[PDB]
Amino acid sequence: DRLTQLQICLDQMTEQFCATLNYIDKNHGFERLTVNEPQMSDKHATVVPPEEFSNTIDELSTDIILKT
Amino acid sequence: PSYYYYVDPETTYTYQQPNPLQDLISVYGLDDISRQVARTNLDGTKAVKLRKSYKNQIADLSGKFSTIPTRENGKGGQIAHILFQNNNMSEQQWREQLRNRDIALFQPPNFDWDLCSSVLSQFERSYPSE
Amino acid sequence: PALPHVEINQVSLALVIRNLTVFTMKELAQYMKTNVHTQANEPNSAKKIRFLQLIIFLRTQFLKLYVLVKWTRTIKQNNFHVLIDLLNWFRTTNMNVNNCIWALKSSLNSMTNAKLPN
Amino acid sequence: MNGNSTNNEQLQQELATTQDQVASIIESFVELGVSIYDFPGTPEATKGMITNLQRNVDRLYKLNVRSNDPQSSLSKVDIPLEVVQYIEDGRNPDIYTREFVEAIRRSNQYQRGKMHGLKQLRDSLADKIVDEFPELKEPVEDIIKRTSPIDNVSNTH
Repeated sequence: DRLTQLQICLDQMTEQFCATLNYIDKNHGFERLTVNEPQMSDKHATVVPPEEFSNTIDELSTDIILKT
Repeated sequence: PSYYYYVDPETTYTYQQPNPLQDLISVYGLDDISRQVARTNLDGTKAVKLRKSYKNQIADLSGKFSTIPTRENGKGGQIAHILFQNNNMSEQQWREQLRNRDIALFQPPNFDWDLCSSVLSQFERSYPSE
Repeated sequence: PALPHVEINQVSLALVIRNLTVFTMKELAQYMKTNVHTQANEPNSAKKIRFLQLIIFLRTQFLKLYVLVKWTRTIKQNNFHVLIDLLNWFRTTNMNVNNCIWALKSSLNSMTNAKLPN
Repeated sequence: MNGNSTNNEQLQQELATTQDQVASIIESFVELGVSIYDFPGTPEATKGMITNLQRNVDRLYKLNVRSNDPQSSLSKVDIPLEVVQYIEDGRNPDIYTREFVEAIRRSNQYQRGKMHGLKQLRDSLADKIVDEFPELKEPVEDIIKRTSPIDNVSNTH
């Protein structure tokens, strides 16, 4: 039964990896190289506040290593 | 020391070519295209907004036009389909052959001029108004 | 740097100038041959109206050509294909981060058939 | 670059002469159009509009032969269908350049944001791993220096 929980933990690693990649691919924003360049927004783009963006990055990372 | 799988010190990786980190407008010399259409000038001053129509392009020609011929006003046509149609001797001679075979449609018997003189002479007096 | 040049859905300006010229005098010829004979169905006043409509249409087409040549005059270095190749490179690269994700997901879906349960 | 520069200069001269020939054709068209609308019915006006057609046809000769001569950069001009069908809508073609370069910049900034987000995920993961696993700190730092190489195509902006 222990190996079964191990396999569940292994594909939970893989699901966490693809979920973190999906989150960082979809919910990232648009970064200013300089201040004079135009910052435009898209209604079809899921924009998030950057501080809670980093907080979600942190909690995704910490759940990865607590599962580890 | 224990070696770890697929962590090899001699294995190295480089940046993407071209690198999307840098402003790829400047890498390919496209900055001239950038600020010529920019909505704001890069000195804090707002630049002029481009017009909705091309009236400013055609503003330098004197004609009878006051509106803009579009698809939806019944003034233009599906001309792009026609415009996207496609078909010893030196390069001078061969280019002469190409340019002259592009002249054979431009002369009689394709465009008989006596026929056009007689036909447009058929227009009677005055302009009927519709 | 190297960019894969795309040859899809472009055309030379000489080709569209040639196409417009052959089209305009082909339409001139086609209006020419149909209006040789005058009947009650086609009075010469209606012939003049049709000629006015055709010359207005040709003026419209050459105005479009004028706008096109002005637009080509706006670009100085004639490097619009560089911009198109850069965008097609962007289209390839944006999918690559999705492509590795889908590679991992396909790896998992092929992995599901390979366990050994309790 | 010298060949490209003189090609662009000769191309600009060709564009200017095509534009003035097209302007002459359009002026001749409005002249013969108002001649048709203000027709006096005379044979002289018939010959005049014949003459207008004659100058239009020989202008078409001159700008067709310049569309096929060997010394032509008009073949080197790259034109998509979207700009010509964009003009046929009656709506301004410099917007196509404006919106097109804005799409370039928008995609570049989307990619740069994804780039920085991947960097944040990477180094947060690295710091957290070396916090949990002290025995793995040397391979993690080796991976970091391997996967963050010295910038030779990033120092330029």
